[PDB]
Amino acid sequence: SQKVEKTVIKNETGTISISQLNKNVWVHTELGSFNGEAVPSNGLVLNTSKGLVLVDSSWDDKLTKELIEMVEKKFQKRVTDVIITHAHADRIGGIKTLKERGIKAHSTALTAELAKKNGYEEPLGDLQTVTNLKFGNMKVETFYPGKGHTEDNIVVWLPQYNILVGGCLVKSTSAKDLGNVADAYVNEWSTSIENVLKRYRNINAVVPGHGEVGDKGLLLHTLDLLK
Ligand SMILES: O=C(O)[C@H](S)c1ccccc1
Ligand SMILES: [Zn+2]
Ligand SMILES: [Zn+2]
Repeated sequence: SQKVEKTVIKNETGTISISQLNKNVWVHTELGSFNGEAVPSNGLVLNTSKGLVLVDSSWDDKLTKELIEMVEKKFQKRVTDVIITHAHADRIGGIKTLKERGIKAHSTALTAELAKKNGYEEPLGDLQTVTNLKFGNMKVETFYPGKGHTEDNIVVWLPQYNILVGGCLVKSTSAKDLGNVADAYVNEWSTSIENVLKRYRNINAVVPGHGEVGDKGLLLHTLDLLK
């Protein structure tokens, strides 16, 4: 097959799916059981000319298995990069699968310090506050605003489309609050957002951690959730 005007991929179950956001920017969101309920995990996929990329794996290796099988079907390519913001089941849940297909779960040395603490396989663990990533024909750059959703949480930036993917740190507008903050820093969160929205004052789209894509407003709204 070829030459088609279709978008937004979905699995037989529907638990996982994607959506065309930009020329080479997509937003994938999966679902993973938790506390006897369902909890969607927002994400993002890059369509480079040297292998797709994931801004975050699935909840579990068995869950991400169906996630990668999707991107590697319409993008006539394969995933060989996995950016991890923080150490969580919704970040490195598929760390096992990433090391089975030759994929690399990029992440900061800290993001791994918590991974092994949970039982994961620990990501690459070789990053810093900021890292200008470049895959084939794409431009990306990490950033560490501060402590918010996790002790090792960071936001993703794209110096070309102005698309920021804060994640769990940048809550959506529809959201009402932050929620469980057992392993989070509500006192530092306000400081983190103030660093993200400041680092870039020309964002075109913002993708939260649990909800839907929006805009730079998400950052401003997040503060309201703390205050
Ligand atoms: O609440 C969050 O942002 C993280 S990703 C989480 C952890 C456990 C269950 C649901 C969500
Ligand atoms: Zn998380
Ligand atoms: Zn999340």
